[PDB]
Amino acid sequence: QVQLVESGGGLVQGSLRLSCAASGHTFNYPIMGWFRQAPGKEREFVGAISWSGGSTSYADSVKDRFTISRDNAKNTVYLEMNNLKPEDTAVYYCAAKGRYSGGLYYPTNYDYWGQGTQVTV
Amino acid sequence: QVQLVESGGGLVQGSLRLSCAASGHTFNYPIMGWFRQAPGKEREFVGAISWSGGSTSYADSVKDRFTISRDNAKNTVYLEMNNLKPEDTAVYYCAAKGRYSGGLYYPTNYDYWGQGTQVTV
Amino acid sequence: NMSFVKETVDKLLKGYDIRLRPDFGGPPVCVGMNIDIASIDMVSEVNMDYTLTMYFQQYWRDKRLAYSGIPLNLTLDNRVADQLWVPDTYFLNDKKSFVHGVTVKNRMIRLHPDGTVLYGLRITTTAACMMDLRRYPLDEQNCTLEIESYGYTTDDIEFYWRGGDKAVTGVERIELPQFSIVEHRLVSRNVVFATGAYPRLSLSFRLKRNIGYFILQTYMPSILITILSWVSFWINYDASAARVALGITTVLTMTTINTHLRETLPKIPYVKAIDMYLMGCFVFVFLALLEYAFVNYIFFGRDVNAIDRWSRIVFPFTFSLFNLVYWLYYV
Amino acid sequence: NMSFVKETVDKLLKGYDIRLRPDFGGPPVCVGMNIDIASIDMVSEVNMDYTLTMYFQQYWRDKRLAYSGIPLNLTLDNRVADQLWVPDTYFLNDKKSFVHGVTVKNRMIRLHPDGTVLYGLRITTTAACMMDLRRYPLDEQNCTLEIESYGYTTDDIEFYWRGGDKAVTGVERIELPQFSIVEHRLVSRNVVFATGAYPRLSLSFRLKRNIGYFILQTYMPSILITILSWVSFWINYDASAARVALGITTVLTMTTINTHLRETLPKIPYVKAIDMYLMGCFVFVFLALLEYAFVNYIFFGRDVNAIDRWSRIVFPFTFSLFNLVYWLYYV
Amino acid sequence: NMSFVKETVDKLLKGYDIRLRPDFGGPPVCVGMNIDIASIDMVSEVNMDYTLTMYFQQYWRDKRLAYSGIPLNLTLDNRVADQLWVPDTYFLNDKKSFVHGVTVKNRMIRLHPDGTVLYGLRITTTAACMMDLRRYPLDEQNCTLEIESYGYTTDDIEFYWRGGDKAVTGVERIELPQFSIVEHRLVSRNVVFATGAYPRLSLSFRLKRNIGYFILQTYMPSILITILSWVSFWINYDASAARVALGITTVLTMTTINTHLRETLPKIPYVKAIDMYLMGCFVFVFLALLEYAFVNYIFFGRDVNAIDRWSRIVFPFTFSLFNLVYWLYYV
Amino acid sequence: ENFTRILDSLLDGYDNRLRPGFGGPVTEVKTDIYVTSFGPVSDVEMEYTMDVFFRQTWIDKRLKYDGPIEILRLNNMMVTKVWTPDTFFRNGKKSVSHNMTAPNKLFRIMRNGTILYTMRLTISAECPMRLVDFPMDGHACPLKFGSYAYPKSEMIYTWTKGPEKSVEVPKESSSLVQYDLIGQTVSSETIKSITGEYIVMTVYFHLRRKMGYFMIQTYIPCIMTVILSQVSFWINKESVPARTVFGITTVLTMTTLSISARHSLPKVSYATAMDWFIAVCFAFVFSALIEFAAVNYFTNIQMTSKIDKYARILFPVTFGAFNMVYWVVYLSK
Amino acid sequence: LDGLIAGYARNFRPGIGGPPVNVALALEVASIDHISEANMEYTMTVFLHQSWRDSRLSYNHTNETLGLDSRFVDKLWLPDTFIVNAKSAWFHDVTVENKLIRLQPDGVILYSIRITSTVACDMDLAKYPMDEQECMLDLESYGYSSEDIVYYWSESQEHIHGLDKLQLAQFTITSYRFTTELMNFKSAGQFPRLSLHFHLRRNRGVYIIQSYMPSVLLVAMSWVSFWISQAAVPARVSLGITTVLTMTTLMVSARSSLPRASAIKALDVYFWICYVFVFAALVEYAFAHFNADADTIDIYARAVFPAAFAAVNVIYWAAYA
Ligand SMILES: *[C@@H]1O[C@H](CO)[C@@H](O[C@@H]2O[C@H](CO)[C@@H](O[C@@H]3O[C@H](CO[C@H]4O[C@H](CO)[C@@H](O)[C@H](O)[C@@H]4O)[C@@H](O)[C@H](O[C@H]4O[C@H](CO)[C@@H](O)[C@H](O)[C@@H]4O)[C@@H]3O)[C@H](O)[C@H]2NC(C)=O)[C@H](O)[C@H]1NC(C)=O
Ligand SMILES: *[C@@H]1O[C@H](CO)[C@@H](O[C@@H]2O[C@H](CO)[C@@H](O[C@@H]3O[C@H](CO[C@H]4O[C@H](CO)[C@@H](O)[C@H](O)[C@@H]4O)[C@@H](O)[C@H](O[C@H]4O[C@H](CO)[C@@H](O)[C@H](O)[C@@H]4O)[C@@H]3O)[C@H](O)[C@H]2NC(C)=O)[C@H](O)[C@H]1NC(C)=O
Ligand SMILES: *[C@@H]1O[C@H](CO)[C@@H](O)[C@H](O)[C@H]1NC(C)=O
Ligand SMILES: NCCc1c[nH]cn1
Ligand SMILES: NCCc1c[nH]cn1
Repeated sequence: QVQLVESGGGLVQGSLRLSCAASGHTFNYPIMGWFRQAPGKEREFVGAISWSGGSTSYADSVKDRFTISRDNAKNTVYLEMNNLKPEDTAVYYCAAKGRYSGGLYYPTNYDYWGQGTQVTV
Repeated sequence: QVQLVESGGGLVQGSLRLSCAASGHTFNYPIMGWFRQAPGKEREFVGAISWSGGSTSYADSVKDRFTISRDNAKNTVYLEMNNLKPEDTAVYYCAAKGRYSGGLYYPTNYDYWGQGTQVTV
Repeated sequence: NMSFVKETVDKLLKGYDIRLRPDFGGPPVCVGMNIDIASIDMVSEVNMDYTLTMYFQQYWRDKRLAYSGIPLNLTLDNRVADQLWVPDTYFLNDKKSFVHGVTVKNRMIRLHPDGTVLYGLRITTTAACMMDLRRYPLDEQNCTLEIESYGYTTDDIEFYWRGGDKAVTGVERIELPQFSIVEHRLVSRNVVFATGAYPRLSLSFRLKRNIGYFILQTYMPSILITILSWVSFWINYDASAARVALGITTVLTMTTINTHLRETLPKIPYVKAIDMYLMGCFVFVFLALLEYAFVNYIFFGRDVNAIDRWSRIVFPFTFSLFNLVYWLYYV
Repeated sequence: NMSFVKETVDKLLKGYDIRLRPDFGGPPVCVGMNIDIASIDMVSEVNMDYTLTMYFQQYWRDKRLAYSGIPLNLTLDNRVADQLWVPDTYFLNDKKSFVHGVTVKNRMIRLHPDGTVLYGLRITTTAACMMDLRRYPLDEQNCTLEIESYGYTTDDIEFYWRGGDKAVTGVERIELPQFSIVEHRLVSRNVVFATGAYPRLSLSFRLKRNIGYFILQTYMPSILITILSWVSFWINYDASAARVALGITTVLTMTTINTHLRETLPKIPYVKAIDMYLMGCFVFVFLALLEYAFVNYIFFGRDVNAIDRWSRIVFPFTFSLFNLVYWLYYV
Repeated sequence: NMSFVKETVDKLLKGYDIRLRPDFGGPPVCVGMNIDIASIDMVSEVNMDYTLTMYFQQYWRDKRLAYSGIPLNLTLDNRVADQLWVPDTYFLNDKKSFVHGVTVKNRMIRLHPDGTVLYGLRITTTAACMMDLRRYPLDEQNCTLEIESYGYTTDDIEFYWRGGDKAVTGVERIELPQFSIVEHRLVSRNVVFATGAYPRLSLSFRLKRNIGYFILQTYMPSILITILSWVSFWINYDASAARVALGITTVLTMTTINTHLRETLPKIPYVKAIDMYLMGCFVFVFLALLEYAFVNYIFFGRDVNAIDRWSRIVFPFTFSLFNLVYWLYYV
Repeated sequence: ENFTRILDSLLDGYDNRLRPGFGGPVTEVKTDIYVTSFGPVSDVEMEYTMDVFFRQTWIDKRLKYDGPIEILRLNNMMVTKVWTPDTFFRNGKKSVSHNMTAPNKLFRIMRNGTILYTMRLTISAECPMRLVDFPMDGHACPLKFGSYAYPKSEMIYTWTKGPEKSVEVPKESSSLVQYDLIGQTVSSETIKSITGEYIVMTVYFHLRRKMGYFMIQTYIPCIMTVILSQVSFWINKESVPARTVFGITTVLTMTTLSISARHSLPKVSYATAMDWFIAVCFAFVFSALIEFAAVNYFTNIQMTSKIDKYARILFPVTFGAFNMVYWVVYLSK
Repeated sequence: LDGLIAGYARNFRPGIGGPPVNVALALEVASIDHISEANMEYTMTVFLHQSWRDSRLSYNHTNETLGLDSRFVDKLWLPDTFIVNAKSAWFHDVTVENKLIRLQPDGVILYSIRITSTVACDMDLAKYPMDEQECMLDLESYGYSSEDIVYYWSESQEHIHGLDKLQLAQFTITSYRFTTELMNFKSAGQFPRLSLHFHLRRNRGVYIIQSYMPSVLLVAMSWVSFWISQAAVPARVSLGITTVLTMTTLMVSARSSLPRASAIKALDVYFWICYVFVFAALVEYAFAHFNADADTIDIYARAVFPAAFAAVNVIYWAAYA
């Protein structure tokens, strides 16, 4: 039982900081993923972070552009969207992954989906 | 990531003391090897020492002639070249070997090569 | 159409010689490796090893197994693996490993029409990892898994990471309480032995020990005992029983802390950071009692307030210096 | 009529290809699972695992095994299992498991006239269970058993809990001294990997640690030592030997309790609830001795009853506050 | 040309009798041994054993396996070893050993046109090593591995170190924290039993314990407690509570150090060096308290400064003598 | 095929499921044991480990051959093709047959048909112990082996050499740590069961424990502690805190020593000899503090001591008397 | 012999689709060791004897029983007997597989195997160490229901049980019982179960007195402070604190040598009875020292506490014995 609230979707052309605040049984769901949904297109992997350890992985598109990290005190994950581009125009969603729930990349493996911040540039 | 600086290449006919000063991640590279390159010929094994324990091995040519040892305080290895001969005329190189990197004798197993002191007699 | 598939597979294995690698006598067979890390169960300083569970996949082409007229990939029962050639892959730094066997051998064989074989195993391995404990418990370790061909040289077989930097998945799954995975790296090289040159793949992890447990469990009790020892210097010098009792008891408390502690660590011949700290703290509390002996020696036995006053400042200041030097050297 | 039954079974297995799943190339085979939990033998915090014994039953239809003219279900010797296709089921989070082998392999095969196969195994498994020990020993854990097809995707095989919420029996049999089973749940889903989508069944239990042992063994001695430390404040301030002895000895008693305790737990880098309590209690007894140093420092060395009188109230009240905050946060 | 190679190998094994050694009934078969030491994982004083991992290669000629018309050395899948004669080599002083089995049996077979067989195994062995702990922890041990033919006498088989002094590689790889490898030696001899004379090869290592850990962990605390005990002699003889407390507490501290220590060592009936030291230190601190009893007995009870003054000199001097004799005898 | 035909002929028409001389005279199997190492003896588990060269000798006329050579030293895998005795160890708990680098089995066939079948085995056998004199105790660890299915009327067991020479335990082979192998006795017995009556061969190893370890670790510190408790008698009665601290900490020291001895002590209901010594030494330390209680109480009511003067003499003597009684009872026998 | 095996249906029980096969069972308990209350298990080595009649193996060429080795075992059909409460079990294979087959001319088969099994035994440690435990050895067919295999104790079981000869280090077998549960009623149907119940009693603990007695005289040592004068403030305080320090060592060192399972044992209860008494003795002097600024409290404590400890001992020992 996880609740995800995302915030900080602004407008740029630029650096941006999406945030993702979790609450509930976050222990059972050690992985947080960032997805983004362009109008029409399928839901697309951006990156993922382990709550414990901060082991990070990125899609190629956002590799060395975006940076994820967390703070376990607040139970918060952030996508630091630097060096933005007009391809990076989508409804960015946050989601939680179970420990044994499969590959990082596949949105069907994820159970608890945040609302989804729209970001346009 | 290992750096090797070698020094003490003099001229004799005699006893000589080559030294080999290491710095960096020497833990991952527990073995130091001595090679020597005569003009034209292939790179040739001389001897090797473990940093921890000082377990030593020598090529036949230099067996009971040369002696290697170390001091872990300075992270230094020395080739004590006693009883020199005109065959012992080469660019002597120092090199570091990984823990699981294969046989002592084979220079392709070694990753981090010192500059190489020229020694002529 | 099960008779047709059965016929096709029977034909593939008819006269198949498991003894001969694909393209025997020709160019080396390229074997692509792919690991999915299920878990790292344990890291042992005392045994200098770690325990890894992974899905180990091997990818190669065997033209002897090519089949036509079936546009499917055939997933076969794991027992077919015993009728096929497979690479002689081993883990050079492993101590003890097994393929899981319940409810069946955790093994997969998938054939492709072009003769590509996808061979998967679920393996738990205890693998050696020599650790440098000079900075323990403020240490960073490099634990590797070395993957090599046992008997085939690079004339006969070649390894590569299938997918390059994506060949290893699941590093985010690793949940070791005592370590964080800082980084992983994939390496490929050739390793030369007396019997020839062999292909090698190396997977390594950088493990960083979390300090938090050690600050509270070992460092803080030591700090509080050492500070406690200083209380003596503010006690009246005529209170001989009180001040000698405080000195001894703190010393003995420091011994009980030390000896209990030593059941958690390997029998290393070198000084860990924590050993150096505890030895320093012991010396402080020992000097505090010896300080009283000096006061005791001249007041009664032969300024007394002056010696105490110097001790009230010099001991905390020296401990601050000791801590400053220590934590700068090691952090 | 044993020759007739022998003939029928021989005919079933004649030309049977174990390599091919039922309905190979067609719709997936539906496999119904059913577990009877014999025991949960052990739960280990230090190894982060638990040991389960169960009767694991699998239920599917193989039309190749359909037989006519015998209105019985045939129970066959367990060795027949080696001549049949069975699912490639494994436990994804298991560490070590085996099928019991005395006096025979604890395995059953029952065939039905329509080709339904009932395959039963008695398995003991040690399975991983990552525990959150932040609230230990007031913690609740979620230990799971993850059941999956190793090599067959959901194109080829499907799992379901046979009987829905009654597919797992024997939860009432579980008798762990240190835990109560609050709840169990059955889940079904598909899990996607690089090699495809695989069927998954998950059995989880909610374990609740019983506090009683810890209150008496660790909490109460700590409370009594801390209260004992306060006796000093009612002792005459001239009794320097007595009051310093009481302070030190209680501190040292608190160290012996702490260090002994630490042989029962894993080397976690975070603060358990019990660690926080013991660290708080240590600080209290340490401050009680330091309180005397302050009294000692000004009475003799330079109101004294006033400082003691404040200590007589402030220390128990602060400990009450400490306990209130602690037990509210954690209970 | 795989059919030709398959034909050749099939011909080699046709009518091959594994029961008969090469040249049965003729001169002994010469078997050359070659070891590559991967690791020495553990050395146990308590179990009197050590754990070795090595690549064990055997070299012999079997004229039954000679083949013509192929100018290659054939590396064959390890399963061919089951169709060949191999020597019946065993490790006479081994306690428990196994051939690694992941992902396959870590075994190699290489044939040569002249019928030379190169048979390699990767073995982990726990082998007995009786240790002389009289000088522990200042001891030097001789741990051996004894290699012998089980059933074939020297009439039927002979062993030699292939390469003489280079037959064993990888001694530099051995990284035991508690020991340094001083030397290794290779020996060859014949060993006679009731059943006949058997070939023997012996590999031995000289292990030297590093003192550093023991000086700091066991020797230095003991020295500091013994010195601490002497402080009593500078304290006023009227301070009965203080001086008796110091004597007892140091004695009890010396007991806690001793008893904790004894969980690290085997239950030997003889005196280790460290046992002798700790017993000496105990006697010193015991005599220091008894010294006060003598002072106490005559001052009050019936020169007092004279007895203390003698103690101030005689005790440190005797401890210096004790240490001198000890460290000369043992170093 | 000079010897291949000979081996094939012997194996042809041979059934390994039938003992030699089936249906006739009993099959006499001669056995001898060479103990390569006598592993550690676990007092807590009442078991001992031992590595032996278990050799079995018998005659099988079905395998006799005529040829030039007299002895056929064959491979270890030849054993599975011939009949072998079903010898098992009755008191063995966990026994392992070594398989490195090949199955450690020897198989030789003589011309007359004599078969020598030896195997290297690591045996963990039950050794029940009476730990009432511990650590001054000696135990006889047996090793009983016999047929599992063939009764006396079908197979009997004998020692190949003389009963003393059949079992050979070299001194160097003694891997005992805290025990000394005084000697071994070799005997053959006969037992009965529901299956039948069987011949049992027994080897008894007489082990004597060495008390040097327990003397230094346990007895000497306890003797020092009780002597240290008696020191308070010579201390002046006016120093109440000094003597009070002396008694309480000596008890605390005794508890630490007694607790430490528990880890090495095996868990048995009956108290061992060392347990009695520690318990009595505990009483002496406790009585020493009680003695000061009487001294302090009496002098304050009346407020050098007669109680102290007698305690200075009686206490050392009565502890010495206990030692003579304790040691003579246990160090003897 | 060989002809019987050729036409032998190994996969099928004798008389399939007919009356259930009667199997006689007998046990020869060689030893019982490793009785661990921490792991709630015990290790037992037995000679399991199974007797049943198979008409397919009947022979008439001779009137002598056929003594066969372990090789012939794989050929024949065997009952799927398994131990229900066994955590782990295995066969002894040194120097051969410890199996025997006795084929009578009538067709009765004697199947004996030597097996060592670690059997789970639920132990209630509420009265520990003055506790009596009952452990069981359940045996039943794994796959064949009552319609196929029926188990019953053989008449010889009463004589060769061997439980009397057993000598346990810490327990005594007070009684043993053989029971036949006809209807286990598992999921697959009715399964007859043969269970051996033997009651284990801890041997009137004397090692517990090695632990009880030190606690008894420690609280007696706390009472020594009462006879000490009120002026000896350092002496009485030191005696009180060290006794608490000594008592804490005794309590926690037991847990190292005792099982770590979360249960409140009688041995624990006695420790906290001792713990509160020594704790009360020290706080008693706190009132005595504070009220000094009399000996009446000391006089009362000099008799009430020794009497109170005697009273609580009577309550403790009577309840647990
Ligand atoms: C834990 O510790 C281990 C060592 O014990 C580290 O492993 C080393 O990792 C580094 C990379 O980080 C490796 O360096 C690389 O080696 C490759 C192999 O080269 C060998 O083989 C080729 C032929 O195939 C020869 O030509 C060559 O001479 C070598 O014999 C190189 O191909 C790599 O070169 C690439 O990068 C360099 C810059 O680094 C460029 O200059 C090159 O152009 C090229 O792009 C590279 O040099 C090293 O070999 C590894 N050592 C061992 C023993 O395996 C782990 O990285 C460490 N773990 C962590 C987390 O740090
Ligand atoms: C210990 O912790 C684990 C997690 O680590 C908990 O397991 C979770 O349990 C919950 C149920 O309590 C699971 O939620 C369920 O997931 C099902 C999976 O559906 C997937 O597949 C279908 C196709 O087959 C897809 O359509 C779907 O999108 C998913 O991809 C759902 O089908 C369930 O839905 C049902 O209930 C919901 C309401 O909850 C209804 O709205 C639906 O219509 C339907 O009836 C359900 O959502 C969750 O998946 C589990 N997690 C994991 C990782 O397995 C354990 O419960 C916990 N232990 C305890 C004791 O609490
Ligand atoms: C067969 O078993 C049944 C049920 O246990 C029993 O009543 C009957 O006496 C048995 N018959 C024989 C001959 O043992
Ligand atoms: N695969 C490495 C084989 C080897 C190591 N040493 C000698 N041969
Ligand atoms: N059954 C999961 C197989 C897998 C894991 N990772 C990749 N493939």
